[PDB]
Amino acid sequence: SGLDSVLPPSLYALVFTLGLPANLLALWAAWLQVRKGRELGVYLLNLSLSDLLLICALPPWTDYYLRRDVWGYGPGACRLFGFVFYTNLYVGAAFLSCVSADRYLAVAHPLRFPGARPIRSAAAVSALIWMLELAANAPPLLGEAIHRDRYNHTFCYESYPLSGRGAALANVGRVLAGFLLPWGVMMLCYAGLLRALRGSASCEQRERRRVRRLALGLPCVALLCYGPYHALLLLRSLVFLVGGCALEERLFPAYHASLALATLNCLADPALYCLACPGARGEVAKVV
Repeated sequence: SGLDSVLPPSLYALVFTLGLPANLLALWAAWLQVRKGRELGVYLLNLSLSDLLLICALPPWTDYYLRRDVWGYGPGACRLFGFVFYTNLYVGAAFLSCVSADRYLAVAHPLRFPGARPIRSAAAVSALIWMLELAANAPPLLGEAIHRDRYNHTFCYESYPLSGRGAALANVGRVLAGFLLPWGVMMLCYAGLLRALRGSASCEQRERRRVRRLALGLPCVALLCYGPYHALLLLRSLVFLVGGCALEERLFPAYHASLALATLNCLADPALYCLACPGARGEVAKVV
């Protein structure tokens, strides 16, 4: 423990230096197309909102890491900032899944979707998702924020080892129902999208490769970002449910490296979902 002094702050600083303008421009692009009756715009709006809140959560965590694990700001700040961070993390994946499902429906069933006040249903689903995520991430706020230990740490929302299966089954549920359910929906919906346009006489060979690249890539980018953290969480938890602090002492730097890589997906989502799209980039040019 204690070789987290370089990497997490580096990634957090890069995020706060580029994503915040990127997230702001993506948010403006998303709003500019909700005005034009679109219902992917609300999903993108909520996604960019979640990314912005995560970015605002970042700097206290940067100080928490650089100051060698202590939470100087006090117990309440631990609850607020940890709650914001760990809830926006899953809200992003849920809204990525919603975007994937919406695109899949609009492509596979063109003459029947959406057709009936598209914006309201999408806003209702967005509100329902936010309610579910907050209701799932409230119990960790129900417990003690800070755990002081001997070795100059004073943890916030972390325990090494964990505390008696109460956090452990919560962690396994959080893994299997905040990742690998929405990522599974992502992969299946994008595969269905790339399968439903096989048989279309309009699409050429060239236009089909673009969709193939996008459909295979966005699940892959999301997995490469949110995978190390959740694999490590599932590993620690499934071990806790089966050897001192040997395991944790081994995989601790890997754990926080994984968390930094996971929060790195606040530059990828704005890029891929705003600048890659020709229409959104066009409004972005009008945005500037």
